Amino acid sequence: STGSATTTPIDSLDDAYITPVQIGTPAQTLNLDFDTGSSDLWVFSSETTASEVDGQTIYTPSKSTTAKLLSGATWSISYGDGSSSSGDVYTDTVSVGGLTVTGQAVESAKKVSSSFTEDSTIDGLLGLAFSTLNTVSPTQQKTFFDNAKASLDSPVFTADLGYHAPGTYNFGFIDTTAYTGSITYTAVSTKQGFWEWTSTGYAVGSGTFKSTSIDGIADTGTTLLYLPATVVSAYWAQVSGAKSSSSVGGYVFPCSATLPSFTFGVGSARIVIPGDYIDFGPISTGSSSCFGGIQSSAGIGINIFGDVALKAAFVVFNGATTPTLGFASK
Repeated sequence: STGSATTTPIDSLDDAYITPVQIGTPAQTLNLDFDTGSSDLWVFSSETTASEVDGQTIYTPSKSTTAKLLSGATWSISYGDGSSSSGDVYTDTVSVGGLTVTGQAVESAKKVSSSFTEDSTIDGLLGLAFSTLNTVSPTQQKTFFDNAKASLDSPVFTADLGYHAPGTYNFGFIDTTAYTGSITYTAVSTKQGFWEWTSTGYAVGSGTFKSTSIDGIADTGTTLLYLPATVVSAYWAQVSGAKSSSSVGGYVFPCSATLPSFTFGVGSARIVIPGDYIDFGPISTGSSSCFGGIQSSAGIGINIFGDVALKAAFVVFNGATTPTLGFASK
């Protein structure tokens, strides 16, 4: 089997992407944030504290003939940005782009933090990291991909995120029309539960490539590119007036700037992030200070190849017995 679903930016900045997901019988379609940096499929629901729902579409398990309470199971998750959610668990039928999993754990939120409430466009998350990170207790649950894998034509999914445009998540096949040149594959460590890999270096604009190992994670659920302070300083030094602002929470730059590109290495291959992808717009409405899309990972504890990086590539998440990651230009 295979599946193919379009993923759409939630706003004009590509802050996140939503993908429609069918849950239950008859189908309830919710727009979920596919997150290769976590491993829980959770939804706003009929159980979510009413004051914490503001415009989201909810899953109502009592209206699904295939929903079953997973008795005694609870979940609770905290994300890198400080947001969180928690609740109980149902199993139900879940379909993405025509690919169906029966008995998928659907984590029903009883509580969500303010960042989730405030984002009316995101009805929940669909985790695509390794199932070892799943938070369900006392019986850990599998991701949608893990459950689907055996049925897939090939044990893979791909992320093809758009810049200010829709893109695609495919399951079970590689669309050879969706990228240019060849795919370069690179080793993955699953030791921390992430799609963790080592970039071979970087360049700023038309500058020379610096060969240096940068361990980080491929994370579709993180908006920006978070890299070591040395790398980030070298980038922003090429933008007149750019500076790190403790009050704003990162590097800012004059909105009048033309940003240089940023290149990262994948083995001997190179992925180029155009300068425009690194512009996250005014820090506050009408400001002439703009927020940068490359930020320091110092104090996160891990480097994160988030959407800014991934959307410059066609990315293969290879879940074969020894997982790997593939990157191609597009």
